[PDB]
Amino acid sequence: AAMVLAYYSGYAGNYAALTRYAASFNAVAVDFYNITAQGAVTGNGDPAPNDAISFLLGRKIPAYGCVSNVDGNGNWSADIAHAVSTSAQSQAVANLVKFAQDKRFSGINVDFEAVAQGDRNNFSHFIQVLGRALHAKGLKLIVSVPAFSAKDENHPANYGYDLRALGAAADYLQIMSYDEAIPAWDPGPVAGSDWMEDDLDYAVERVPAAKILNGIPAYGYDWKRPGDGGMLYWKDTQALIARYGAQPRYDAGTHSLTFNYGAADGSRHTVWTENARSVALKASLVNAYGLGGTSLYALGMEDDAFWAAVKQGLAQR
Ligand SMILES: [Cl-]
Repeated sequence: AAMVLAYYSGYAGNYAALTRYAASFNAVAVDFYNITAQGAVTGNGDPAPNDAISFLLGRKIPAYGCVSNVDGNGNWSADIAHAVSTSAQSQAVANLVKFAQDKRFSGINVDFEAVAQGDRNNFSHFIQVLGRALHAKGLKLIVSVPAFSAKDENHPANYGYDLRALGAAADYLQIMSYDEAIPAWDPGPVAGSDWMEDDLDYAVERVPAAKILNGIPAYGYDWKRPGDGGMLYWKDTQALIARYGAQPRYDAGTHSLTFNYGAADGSRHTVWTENARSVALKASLVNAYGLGGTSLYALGMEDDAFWAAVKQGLAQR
């Protein structure tokens, strides 16, 4: 009975995908909300997703309010995470609980990114208190965390996340096992299976596996050159291959698809993305590790073959 958590966020085609694929996922993170440094939950600038929430209630699909520490400029804010975890903790915890109640959410997904390394224990404590408060009301807690293994656990980007502590408090950790490479960096696998398995080994040693969700992207990246690239949605991969007549290579060691092409401006692009084999493989890791399930980022980027591959992999024993 694996959880199959879809992300409903600010992307074109989101609602069409939510409704088209509602037999494929069985929980949704409704990524429409921010929290302030005073602990108040707000909208994120996009229209309130009240239609999506109503749809999910009618389908009996659990919905989680996904709340981010994003400031008024649209930037991840270490300061907001610090404040919520310390001075505004009591307000934030109560407000998150009431927010879930008000919206008829089944729980909260805390998506706090750029947590400062100095806030490791503060953030763990916030999640402990929040988990107890949600549980006291029959609600659940999912915490989204960056994906890493021991070699990088002390990196400034990762040390704020104590998986052992977070996993003991939350119902699930949503391990963001994607963005292994990003446009700002050198080209490479975005969700390589070797890296993912290292990350999952690290997580399940520290957290009961049934409380872990892995993460599978419905996208890859297209680099013009290192540091210069853009997102390529799953649904657009085949058209791009066809536009340039590219011959894609399956990298078996990382279960990732790559290809190159020469653009009209003379640059040689490099794409790393997924195919059906790689998505099924990454979903099959739920059974290989005894995970609680998987998470897919995000609705609106995909087509029917993406969800067919997720289904196939989840059924692989
Ligand atoms: Cl980037």
